[PDB]
Amino acid sequence: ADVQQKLAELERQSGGRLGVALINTADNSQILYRADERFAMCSTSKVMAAAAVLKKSESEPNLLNQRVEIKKSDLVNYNPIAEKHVNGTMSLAELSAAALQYSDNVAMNKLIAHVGGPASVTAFARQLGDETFRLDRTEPTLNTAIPGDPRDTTSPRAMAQTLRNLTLGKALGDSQRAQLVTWMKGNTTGAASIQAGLPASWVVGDKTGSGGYGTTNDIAVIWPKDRAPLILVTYFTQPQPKAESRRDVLASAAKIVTD
Repeated sequence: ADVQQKLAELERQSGGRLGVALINTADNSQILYRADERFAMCSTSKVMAAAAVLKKSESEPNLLNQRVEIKKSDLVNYNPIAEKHVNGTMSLAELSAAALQYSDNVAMNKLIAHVGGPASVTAFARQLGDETFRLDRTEPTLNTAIPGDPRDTTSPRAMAQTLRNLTLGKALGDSQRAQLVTWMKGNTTGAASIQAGLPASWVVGDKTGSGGYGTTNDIAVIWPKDRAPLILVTYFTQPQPKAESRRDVLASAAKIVTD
């Protein structure tokens, strides 16, 4: 399924292409909708960049305190935090939090550069057992989200499995996993997306993304009241280049799959 039918109806009503992966860790069950198709990740890829820096810090303890200069030349399209720090430095921890909690695109680029570019982020994903994830480009061009373009895409299934590994599994050390979960729980950008489709009492750590073709994304680790945690990936993209974002569609998907 009944849930499948409802997701299909939502997708049809919405006029776009919807990809959903829910992992219920209570019974290791999955709800999948277009879960093996590729979707542009947009800013949801920031989780993998931050995770790659956190993994690095397991062998370089002082790494998150390392200072990175922010210059005017670094500014891109959306720099809500970095623009306050031009001509100064931010720590890698501060950059990670900015990327994850405010979707700062300078912060993302600094994380990408630190670990050695998009192919290094991708190689990190491969190390985790994710052979689907691919980060090709830096900010801001990784958000073009052109249909049929595999650059900077992943599938809902792969991203849910990987997100499970990062936040609930052992991909990262204890301290690094906690830090990632803490950052994602402090996200400021997700209240209208998956969270808006869940009960108020549930706890969510998520990363949103949006981009060209009205791409509207959210990936979340969810702690329902008195239940085992869930992983939910909701990817949505639309046919028209200038389509508007549809965060409501992600909230609706979230409600359908958690009902």
